[PDB]
Amino acid sequence: HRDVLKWVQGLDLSQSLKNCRRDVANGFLVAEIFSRYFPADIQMHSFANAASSHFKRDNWTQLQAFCGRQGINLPGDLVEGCVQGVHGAAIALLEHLYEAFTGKKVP
Amino acid sequence: MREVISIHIGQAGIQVGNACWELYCLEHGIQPDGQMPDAFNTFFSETGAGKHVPRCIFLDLEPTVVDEVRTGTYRQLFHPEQLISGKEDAANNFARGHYTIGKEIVDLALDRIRKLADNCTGLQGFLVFNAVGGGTGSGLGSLLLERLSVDYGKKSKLGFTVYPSPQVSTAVVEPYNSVLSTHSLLEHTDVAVMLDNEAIYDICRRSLDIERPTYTNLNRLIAQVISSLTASLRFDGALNVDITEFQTNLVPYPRIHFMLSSYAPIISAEKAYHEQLSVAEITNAAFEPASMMVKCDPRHGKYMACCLMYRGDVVPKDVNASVATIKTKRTIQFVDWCPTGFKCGINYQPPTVVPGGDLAKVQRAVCMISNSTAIGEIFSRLDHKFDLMYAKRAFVHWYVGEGMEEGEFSEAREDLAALEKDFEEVGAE
Amino acid sequence: MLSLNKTFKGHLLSVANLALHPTKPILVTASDDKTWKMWHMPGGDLIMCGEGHKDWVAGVDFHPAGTCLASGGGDSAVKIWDFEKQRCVTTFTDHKQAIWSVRFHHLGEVVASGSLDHTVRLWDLPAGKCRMALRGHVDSVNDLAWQPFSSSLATASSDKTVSVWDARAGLCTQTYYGHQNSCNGVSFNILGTQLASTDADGVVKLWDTRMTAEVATINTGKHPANKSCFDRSGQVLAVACDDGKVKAYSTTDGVLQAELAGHEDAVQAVLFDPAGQYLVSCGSDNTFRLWS
Amino acid sequence: VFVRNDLTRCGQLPVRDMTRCCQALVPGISERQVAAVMAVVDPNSAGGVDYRAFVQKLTETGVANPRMLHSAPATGALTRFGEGGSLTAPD
Amino acid sequence: MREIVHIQGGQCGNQIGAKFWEVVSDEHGIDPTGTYHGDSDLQLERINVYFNEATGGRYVPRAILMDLEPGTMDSVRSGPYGQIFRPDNFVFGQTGAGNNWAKGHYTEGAELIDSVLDVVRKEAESCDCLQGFQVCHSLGGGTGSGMGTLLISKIREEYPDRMMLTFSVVPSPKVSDTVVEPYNATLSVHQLVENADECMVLDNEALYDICFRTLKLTTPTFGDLNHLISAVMSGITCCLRFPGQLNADLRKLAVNLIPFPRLHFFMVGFTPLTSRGSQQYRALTVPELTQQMWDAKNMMCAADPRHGRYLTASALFRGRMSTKEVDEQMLNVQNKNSSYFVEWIPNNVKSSVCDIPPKGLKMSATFIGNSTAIQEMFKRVSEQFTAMFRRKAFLHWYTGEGMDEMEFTEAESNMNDLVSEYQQYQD
Amino acid sequence: YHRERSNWETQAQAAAREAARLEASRTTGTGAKRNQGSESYNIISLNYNN
Ligand SMILES: Nc1nc2c(ncn2[C@@H]2O[C@H](COP(=O)(O)OP(=O)(O)OP(=O)(O)O)[C@@H](O)[C@H]2O)c(=O)[nH]1
Ligand SMILES: Nc1nc2c(ncn2[C@@H]2O[C@H](COP(=O)(O)OP(=O)(O)O)[C@@H](O)[C@H]2O)c(=O)[nH]1
Ligand SMILES: [Mg+2]
Repeated sequence: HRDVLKWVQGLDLSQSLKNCRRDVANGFLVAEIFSRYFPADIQMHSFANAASSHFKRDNWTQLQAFCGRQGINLPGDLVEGCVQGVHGAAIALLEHLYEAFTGKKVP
Repeated sequence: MREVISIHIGQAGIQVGNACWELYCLEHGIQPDGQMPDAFNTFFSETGAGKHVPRCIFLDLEPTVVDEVRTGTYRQLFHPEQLISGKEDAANNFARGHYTIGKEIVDLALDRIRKLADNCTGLQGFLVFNAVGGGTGSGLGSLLLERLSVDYGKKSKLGFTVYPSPQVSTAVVEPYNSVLSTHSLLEHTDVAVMLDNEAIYDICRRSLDIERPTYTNLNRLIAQVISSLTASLRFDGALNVDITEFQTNLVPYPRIHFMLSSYAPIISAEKAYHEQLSVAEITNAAFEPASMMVKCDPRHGKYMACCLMYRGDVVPKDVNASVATIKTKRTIQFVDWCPTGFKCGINYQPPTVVPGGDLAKVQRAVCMISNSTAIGEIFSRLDHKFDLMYAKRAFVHWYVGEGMEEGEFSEAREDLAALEKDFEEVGAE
Repeated sequence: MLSLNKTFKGHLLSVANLALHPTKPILVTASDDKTWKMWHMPGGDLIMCGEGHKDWVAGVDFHPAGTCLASGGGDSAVKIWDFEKQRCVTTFTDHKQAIWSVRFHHLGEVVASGSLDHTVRLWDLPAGKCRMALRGHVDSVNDLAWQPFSSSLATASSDKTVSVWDARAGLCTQTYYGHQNSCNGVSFNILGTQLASTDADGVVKLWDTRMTAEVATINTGKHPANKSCFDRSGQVLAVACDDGKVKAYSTTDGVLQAELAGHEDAVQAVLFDPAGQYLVSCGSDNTFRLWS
Repeated sequence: VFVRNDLTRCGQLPVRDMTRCCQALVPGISERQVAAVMAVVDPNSAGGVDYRAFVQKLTETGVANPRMLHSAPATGALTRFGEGGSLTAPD
Repeated sequence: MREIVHIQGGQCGNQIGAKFWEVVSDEHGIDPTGTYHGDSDLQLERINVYFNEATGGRYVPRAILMDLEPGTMDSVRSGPYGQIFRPDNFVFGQTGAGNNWAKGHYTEGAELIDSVLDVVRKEAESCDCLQGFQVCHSLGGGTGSGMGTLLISKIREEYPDRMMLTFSVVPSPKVSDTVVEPYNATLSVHQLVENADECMVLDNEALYDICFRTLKLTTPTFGDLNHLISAVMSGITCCLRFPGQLNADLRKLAVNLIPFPRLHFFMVGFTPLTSRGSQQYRALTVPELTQQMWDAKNMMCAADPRHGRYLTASALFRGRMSTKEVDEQMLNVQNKNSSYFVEWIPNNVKSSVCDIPPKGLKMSATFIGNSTAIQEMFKRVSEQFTAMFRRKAFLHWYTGEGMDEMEFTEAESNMNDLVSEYQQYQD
Repeated sequence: YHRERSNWETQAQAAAREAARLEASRTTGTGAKRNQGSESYNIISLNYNN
């Protein structure tokens, strides 16, 4: 909703949301968010913005490995739903990251 | 010594320069191989022994017209480093040729001018050929002339510019490109000779009797106009004129530096044998409105100053008889504050005849370059065109996204509007 | 008579907010591309553009005269720009938290601004200093507005409380907790009698100034409604939704009257032109298309 | 020009007369250069060709660029506008 | 030196591309083996725009051929001039789109879109300076429409300053090759507006009008339509490959034909289309080219130019011509019928003169025209789309691949945005 | 190549057969016997036909 849209605008990402479910599927936007919240840990150089299934799995695997190392938890079922493009998984992952990074509430 | 550096910008620049340098190598007898089998020092710098190179640069952003010089019949004439070509053209965009794609090629252009300027001892001026209706000619010609003023101060600049025609033109965004280029040449060019392709089209149709004239036909008799302007520097004559002599007898105010052009004897050989070309008969054909090289009516305006460039077997007596009979004619009209408005220049060489041109072999010729208030008609016609297109922002995103800001359109519109106001009030009684 | 007739675009990221000139047919939009663009309805082309904000411009607002336009961005910057010379007069960055909304006074001398520090500040264009700061919400103030005549300042925040205040003395007169969730936009009527509150429930509730009587309660789409406006005709209320629909509800004709589903993404700004026939809507699809 | 120089309304003019006409049209053409085109236009003519045929052959064989005259001393892809899959042949 | 990268999609793009590479290599003098057999020096001066020099003097075209059906690239190897192409650029699928826009754009096209971008990046960096990307594909299909518009979206984002040429063939008014054309056509043109710098509309039943009425072909082969398409595509890139009196590349055509950014949909036509019976009776002159160029039956779109006023126009003249007599035909055609030309653009027609005619032809011309009459063939597709989508028919083969019904309303509204802005210039 | 050459050969053979029929009908004089005058001399200028 409005809080997570304000939060994703405030990071000033290169990728524009529009259809957010299709936009965040490749993992480039969540990689950008994670890189903004951890500049030293995650860089945009190690991620390829492509619609390929293998490259998508590579980006999400790096993201999963680094967030598992750093303690931040996102659901693997939500990751599978994001890479399969089911409706609402991208939304739920966005609010989960919104609560995880800088903790607020969801209405 | 006396030397002029000719700078040709854009597609119109290269092809006019191809016809111009064809004529100049024929006047001095320079072969296309580059070897002559002391007058050539105005246009040719004799490099060592047995070689004469042009004092010109052929710069255009598209390579497709620079290369045809490099593989044409003039391969061995031009210096290979003076012909400058880029990757992609400005593509009819003033914003490209000025700001984005033109800045990385003007630095190599100024370096080539510096080598050409330091070689010649006494430089008379820079002759600039450009088309204000195009991308490179309006855009790169603007940025080059900005750099020529700030670096080479007080040195005269002459602009033989091709200006868009009222009736027919070859592109759509010429009213944008020509209006923006008006401010570039208003404050910088010391002499601006207006050329209109429709007028030269009508000159060819009624004089040379060519029903289908071509760009090559047009550039050949533009070259006779440029040659007769500089004919007094190269070859001796009774009434010598210089580049500095040309300005001071034509421009009475700094902001009024626009002049017309008219080459009076333009005949084929079937015209030539039945025509007794006298000085008085030719001079009456110079001031004829049909023989003007820009589509404006001198009857609508009034003459401010005029320059008469005579060549060949012209006595200094009958040139004065031609001036006296022109002054008594009521069809022309002069401003009351210029009672002696004529400049007469007589040379002792007939014009050369190119094998391949429609012009015949004539004994005497006249190039008449006059400043008048009829040039306000020329800018007023494209003032209506540019104000029509800009009113709803058509063809603007090509300019705005390419570096240029929106406010440069209205500033060039107010500058062009102020130029109209100056021409109306100066000729007013 | 509400359909799609013209479209206005020219932004790369989502459009955050939009407004119109007080007596001219020009629409100024502030998007996430760190710029504010003014476009003309009759031609569809831009007239002016301003840039210089470091981050996404969260909202824009105009004074009653329309000479000075305020823009609050995500980098805690409030920039005041004059349209006569295209010059940014002032750039107030005293806040360290994200700014949401602005609202000029009746005379246009000072403008209130909401930030993420749970407070509403007052800034002056000539002085460039905080004149008065008020705190009556536990969350970020999402919207601020002023009555046309009196000092009735309405502040809406995410704490489900709409505060009617007297900001001249720096005090809040009262707070009403009618909203069941976070509030994003409060839109007054032509006068100051009625104020309509936006909420995450998706209801257009038009409470009174002090009585707070919900005369009409209506439902919106599944997503949370974010932007609200009232037509100058006195019978139409426009409410945007994040589900891609703009609802024009009639006051005296069956509550909900018209639905426009031309938009494809979340709409965050809605307004009506001074003529009264056309509405200007925004969205997250970077298309501030004006509905006829 | 050829009609004006033709004194007998023949339709033909001799080699010297056509050299004069060509020099009147553009100065600098040699008489040998005119006579070569005479022989190309009409090989078995004893003296004088049709100036209509001369002008017609020159205008039909004229080219735009002087570079591509060098090939003058397989039908074409676009000149057929048919048999679209028969453009060129195997082996 | 101003290179054009050709990319072909689907059965149509490979068949269009096969005839395109036959025509261009014929006028360049390039044999099917790979060597050079020309008779003039003008062919080798500008040959890098379309052909990459290889080892041994062979010239290999700068073409990337893609399709999700692997048997179709066997048809382009089987076609003549089929061994000139590099085997590495022949990126192939296995499944096949099957006239589904969603299969080519999200589900099955995504696994192949990484390798297509891999060879496009390799091909673009090899040449010195790009001049644009040229694509020929379909809008009614599933591969040329689905996988094509994803590629156009991808290469516009990566390379934003480079031109875009789409010779996209559009579904027909009268008779349709497949039922699901409006679903693919509306979704393709939604992605074409914000990505393609300029689009050139072709229709098959407009091509059949040329082959029947003008060419007098009683039984036109399906490859004869590609001959007319290849004649035009060779004419757009005429001034780059050959010298001329007035030169005009693809960027100069874009800046003259496009007054406003979204109005980049043109309709085109090749001029000297004459039958063999009437070949001897027509004088190949410039006025005979001009009035036949502006004729409605020549133009290769179903939209008639007589219905709506011309916004802009472009003429590309090739051969031995006169600049005045070319230009005076353009001023004459703007005055004899001034109602069909827009009033707030003076000089609606741009003209370029090229000195090298096509091989075996003395003089030719190519037309490009931006008109407000082109909305007739977008409102027609919108008429087809609103009928099918309102009852939600033929939709389970689209919603099963990930996209929802809201994406259909994106393309439906954006189609109606283009016909709205075209209509208000017709007034 | 053989298939498309056969198609073009059929087209050209139909055209050539039509042209040959018209040429034969022109040469033998059977065509436009409706428009053929009688008495085998020019009726305006009294001269024999060729
Ligand atoms: N008189 C004359 N004019 C010419 C000639 N060649 C081109 N022009 C003029 O050039 C104008 C078109 O602009 P160009 O000069 O071609 O543009 P440009 O300077 O090459 O800049 P770009 O097109 O961006 O490369 C036309 O209006 C012509 O009038 C010529 O040979 N003679
Ligand atoms: N002009 C022309 N049209 C073609 C050609 N091949 C296919 N088409 C048209 O393209 C449409 C089908 O496109 P298709 O090849 O199936 O695209 P795909 O399935 O997405 O790869 C049909 O309407 C055909 O008329 C061709 O070679 N020339
Ligand atoms: Mg050019």
